[PDB]
Amino acid sequence: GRGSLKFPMPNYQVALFENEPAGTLILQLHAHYTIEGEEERVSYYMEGLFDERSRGYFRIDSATGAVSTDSVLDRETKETHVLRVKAVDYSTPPRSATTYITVLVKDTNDHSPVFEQSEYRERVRENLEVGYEVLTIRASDRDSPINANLRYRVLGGAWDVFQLNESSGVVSTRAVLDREEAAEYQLLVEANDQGRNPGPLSATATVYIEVEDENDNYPQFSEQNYVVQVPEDVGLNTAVLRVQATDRDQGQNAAIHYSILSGNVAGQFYLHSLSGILDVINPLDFEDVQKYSLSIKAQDGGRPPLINSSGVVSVQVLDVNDNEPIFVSSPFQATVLENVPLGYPVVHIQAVDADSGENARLHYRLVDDFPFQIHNSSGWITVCAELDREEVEHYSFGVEAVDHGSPPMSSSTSVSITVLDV
Ligand SMILES: [Ca+2]
Ligand SMILES: [Ca+2]
Ligand SMILES: [Ca+2]
Ligand SMILES: [Ca+2]
Ligand SMILES: [Ca+2]
Ligand SMILES: [Ca+2]
Ligand SMILES: [Ca+2]
Ligand SMILES: [Ca+2]
Ligand code: NA
Repeated sequence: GRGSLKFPMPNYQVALFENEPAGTLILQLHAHYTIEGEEERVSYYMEGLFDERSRGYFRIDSATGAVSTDSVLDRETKETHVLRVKAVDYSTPPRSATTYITVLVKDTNDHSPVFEQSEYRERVRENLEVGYEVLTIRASDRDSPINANLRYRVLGGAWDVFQLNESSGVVSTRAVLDREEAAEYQLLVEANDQGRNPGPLSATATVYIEVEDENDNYPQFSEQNYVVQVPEDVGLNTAVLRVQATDRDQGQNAAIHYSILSGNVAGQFYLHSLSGILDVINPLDFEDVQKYSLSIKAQDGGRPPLINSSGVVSVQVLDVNDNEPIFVSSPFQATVLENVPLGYPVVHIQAVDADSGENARLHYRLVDDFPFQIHNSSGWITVCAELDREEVEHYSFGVEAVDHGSPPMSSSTSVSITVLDV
């Protein structure tokens, strides 16, 4: 051609996306002589205005002003390249037109949010007031602010239980907690870009909330009233019952120790404070006391320990043949007339067993032509065939009394009956 070789414009401000498949055309540049050339013979060329490696990411067609990516771009890597392109002429006074491209890469939500911590290992205490700030999640997206407008939702789990601020990302109790109800908690959160450019992006974290204990459950006694039965005859330091209670709480808040409040005056029972184990530790006697009932007290090991002093062990002693029958008056004296009729009461044999049941009930018997008989129950000795002094003046036999007892203890004594004149 002829005249000054130029470009329409000394400089251009194109702008493309972040990921744009290699070879993405950008600008068509055309040099133009002032006086239209018959034989315009024009080479284009290009460089990176600053650093050689920013050149390496574009190309031109030396032939036309074709300007395309030599590789997919990425904003986070470089947010702007700046290129300088020159046209060249084979004229004997060789001609150059000189121009500048400002490329500006745009974001494409290529990155997804990233949690500062892959999973959260956290812990709340129970009977803690509503809306208690438990914990706060953070994530981060290396993307333009519109592909990093983070919004945290509880994807699943406890959602009923705890609350998440969609923006703040702050876990908060939605009701008073209760460990005894609810040991541990699992909830799976989600951080979302609210991404625009291709769409949104997200990644999730598991948050493990462990509920921490508080002495809030009293220890309940296993049986309401623990009924129990001892032979008076029981051997010493012998076990009788294993009182037990349980505390729904955990750690030392469930640790229990037992102890007597009442009824074990005059020893005769010891409570092993950790066993819960009741041992007669001294002789029992049914004839002294037939029955205990002794209140028992179960205690936590908490900061404020709790207490259940509504413990009851109603004990019942059982009789044994330790006592032997024993008479009103061991010397038994009688004076029967001879003319008294048949089946006539002479004397009343009376004995007594301290023992209680059949260990008390007495069968009488006699220990020697004998003119007397004895009632086995009443202990009355009546007459049987008449007699006169001349053949028999005076009688001296015995009488023997017995328990209806397991080993039947018995005792006997003697009776005197002087027959008398009409
Ligand atoms: Ca991006
Ligand atoms: Ca993003
Ligand atoms: Ca509780
Ligand atoms: Ca508790
Ligand atoms: Ca407790
Ligand atoms: Ca006794
Ligand atoms: Ca007895
Ligand atoms: Ca007896
Ligand atoms: Na990218």
